[PDB]
Amino acid sequence: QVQLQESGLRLSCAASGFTFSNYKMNWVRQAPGKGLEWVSDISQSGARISYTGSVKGRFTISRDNAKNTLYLQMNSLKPEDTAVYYCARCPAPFTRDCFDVTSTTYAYRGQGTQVTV
Amino acid sequence: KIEKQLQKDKQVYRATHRLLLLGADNSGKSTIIFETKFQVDKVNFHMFDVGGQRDERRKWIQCFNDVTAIIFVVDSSDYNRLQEALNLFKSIWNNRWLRTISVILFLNKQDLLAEKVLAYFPEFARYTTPDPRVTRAKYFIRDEFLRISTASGDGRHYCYPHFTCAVDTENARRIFNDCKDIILQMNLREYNLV
Amino acid sequence: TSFSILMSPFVPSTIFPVVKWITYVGLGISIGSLILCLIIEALFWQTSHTRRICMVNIALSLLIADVWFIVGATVGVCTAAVFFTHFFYLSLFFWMLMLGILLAYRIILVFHHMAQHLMMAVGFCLGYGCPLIISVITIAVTQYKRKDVCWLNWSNGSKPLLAFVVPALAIVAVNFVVVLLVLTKLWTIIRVGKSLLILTPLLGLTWGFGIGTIVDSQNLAWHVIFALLNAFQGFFILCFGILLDSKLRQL
Amino acid sequence: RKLVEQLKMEANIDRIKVSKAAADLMAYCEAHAKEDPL
Amino acid sequence: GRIQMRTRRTLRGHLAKIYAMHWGLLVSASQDGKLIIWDSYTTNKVHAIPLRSSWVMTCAYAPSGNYVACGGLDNICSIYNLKVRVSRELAGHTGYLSCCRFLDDNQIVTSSGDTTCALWDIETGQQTTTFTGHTGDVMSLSLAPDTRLFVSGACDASAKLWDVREGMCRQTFTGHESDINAICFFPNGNAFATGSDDATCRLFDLRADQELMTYSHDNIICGITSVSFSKSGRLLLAGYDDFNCNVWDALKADRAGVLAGHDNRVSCLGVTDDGMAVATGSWDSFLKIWN
Ligand SMILES: CCCCCCCCCCCCCC(=O)OC[C@@H](O)COP(=O)(O)OCC[N+](C)(C)C
Repeated sequence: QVQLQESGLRLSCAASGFTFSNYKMNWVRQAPGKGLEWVSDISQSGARISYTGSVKGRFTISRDNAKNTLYLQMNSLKPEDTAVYYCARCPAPFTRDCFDVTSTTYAYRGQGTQVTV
Repeated sequence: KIEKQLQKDKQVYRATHRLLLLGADNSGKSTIIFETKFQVDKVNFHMFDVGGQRDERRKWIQCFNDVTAIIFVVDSSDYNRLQEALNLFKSIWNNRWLRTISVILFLNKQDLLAEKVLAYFPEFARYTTPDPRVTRAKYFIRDEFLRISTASGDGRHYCYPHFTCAVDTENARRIFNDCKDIILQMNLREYNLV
Repeated sequence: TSFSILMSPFVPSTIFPVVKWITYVGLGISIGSLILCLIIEALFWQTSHTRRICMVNIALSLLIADVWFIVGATVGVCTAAVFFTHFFYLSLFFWMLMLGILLAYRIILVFHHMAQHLMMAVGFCLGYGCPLIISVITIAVTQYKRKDVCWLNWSNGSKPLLAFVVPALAIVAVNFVVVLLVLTKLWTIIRVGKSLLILTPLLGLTWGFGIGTIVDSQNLAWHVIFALLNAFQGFFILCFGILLDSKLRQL
Repeated sequence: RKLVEQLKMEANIDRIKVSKAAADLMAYCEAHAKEDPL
Repeated sequence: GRIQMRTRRTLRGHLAKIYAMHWGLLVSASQDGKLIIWDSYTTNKVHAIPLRSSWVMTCAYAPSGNYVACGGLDNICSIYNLKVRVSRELAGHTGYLSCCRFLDDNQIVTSSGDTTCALWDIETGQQTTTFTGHTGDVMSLSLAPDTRLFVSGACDASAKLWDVREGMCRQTFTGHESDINAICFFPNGNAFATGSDDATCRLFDLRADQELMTYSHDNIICGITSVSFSKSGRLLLAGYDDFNCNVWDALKADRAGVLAGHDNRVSCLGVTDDGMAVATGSWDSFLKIWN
């Protein structure tokens, strides 16, 4: 039963039912009234990190594999950042591609945080 | 004598060089499952525009690996979608099955981009061009795609960028030339010359 | 027992041992190397199929050619050895031409795929039957060999060595043309060197140096470099094709 | 609401302990092992 | 012990890669378009049916053996008669067809990418029932031996056990971590093993509703594309990616051999109904038959 929780600024994500280290992780925001957007990614080792262009260098993503948790550190939030933030998983282990991270009806993401400044 | 018919089947199959079409909904896919067979220079291409399937593409993209080349049409005026398009390109470049096949990139709606720029990415500030503003934006988007194109897996396959308006009719010649170049590169690869 | 006799009758004896020993060692190690080439290429296995059959056929032709040249030179059995050497060298040269023309047609006429059966039929025909025709017609015409050398002569056999030289020079010329075309379509300073390095032994452009052996036969430098290159061609094939192939080196 | 009905209907199912399941699977496999060409 | 199966036969008539197959003769579906009904013992191509749609994804052989179904990204399940023109074109889906099987000579169940499994009928081409629930799109199903139940594997970490007559689900098993793309029932009809993208065949039990065994080995990190039990079910032939197939001891969860010899990915790993030999597809356009 792959189930991902959600809490939370410092957004927190707890994953259970699978090995956290193998799968790449993403933060993707559904803005209110339009399609999804991808916010940032972090790989297994944490060496490769990338963020959308809008939030380049403003946010900060980090994962604790020992605790099996993921964290996004949002600093200096703008009112355009209000959205529902989801903690999506790459759909396969040991791969450099996540095909359907932003799909409307994706299966390996579950969360809700109506962030409003 | 089923083998006799299968020989002609082999001739027909090898005669037709397949393709694939991929892009966003708003991107000008039509101007460039739907099958549209067309012939240029006495060689027949049989492309495909898959539209009936759901948005999850980790399931049926894997069975488009024998394609000669994937056409990737990208909106180049909708900035909000552009990043998403780039991510799609990443998932096509890094796949364990589509690693061999090249990609022919079209940056649609150049006239719309010119109109918009004449009237998201912070790297644009520290960027220089490889009237000035529009060409700067065009080549910036092209380089943004080519950076990920040449980041990894350069030897196995290479990307061919192209700028296409919404009114031009030279797309067939462009794809014909790109397919010829791709087939030449495979033939050289099998000979170990490259 | 020099190797420069294969393109001229002169072969001056100013330096016997160097040219006679470089030829022998090159031939011996080139038969050994080609045996190794057949061994490794066995069980390894369209463009790939056509290239592979061309490679095994040209390797076999070279193997038999130097073997028969050795047994002819060391020793009317050698009268038949002359025929066998002529036929097999011409078969190898026509396989070389076939590989060159196939490469040219595959680089120039993409989208034009010919039938496989017709492809191998044309290749086997042009690689074997025409050398057989040349051997039978020339031996019928002149019956031949040299007075004290078991190879076709010049004075009584000018037509034999002309019939060995003209197709050899024509084949080397067309191979040079298609190699130049391939380099043009491939030219990137190390890739061009890699392509020339892998293509020159397999297409045998080195035999073009035999030009000098029939023009400037007085000089011995051309004789020795000719003997060296065309005696070590087998070693060159086994080395330059395989180590350069990173895929097969790993495999 | 459909998911709630789904879990509600799926939960009320009688089940046998895993030991009995493994035991009967082993018995079936042993009985039918004589006709396994592989 | 250790199983040393070797290539009994090799069928090499296809123009391009094959996507599926099914035993009775032996049908096989290609990418070029041909749907060839191979002969297993003599290797003669008994039939070479061209297809309107080149993109195939599956193929079926009805137990009566008179019909053959096939469908792909065209969304249309074309059913052909073999007694050789198309008999019907079942068309009600909104996604690519991934697997279709025949209950009898009158109806067929299809598993599309529309996150639904349809229960078609051949007489009029109407969905008698439409099983739905799986959030992700189905990739493979397998009818029970009694044919009164059939299980389906979604692209979510889930599988379901729909009942054909009732038209409603019965159980759900979500012990996996990634997509499911292969299922085959235990021959008795009380358990089933599901290969997955995470490279772990797991065996669920219907009576207990739990994963009895997990065929996980740390060495192998490549996903599964097909599974199949033998006649007695002791063996579990799982067709991995990375150009190989592995046979597991179904009860001991211990390795027992390897089948290798493919130059490209495996895409279907069925076995004979009588269990006298096994087949294997390939993306190299080379069907093989081991024994
Ligand atoms: C592996 C063995 C089979 C390989 C087949 C390679 C040949 C493919 C078919 C080409 C047929 C060309 C005619 C022929 O058999 O060769 C005659 C040659 O001596 C010269 O012919 P050309 O007129 O130069 O033919 C080549 C013309 N190109 C350069 C325009 C292709």
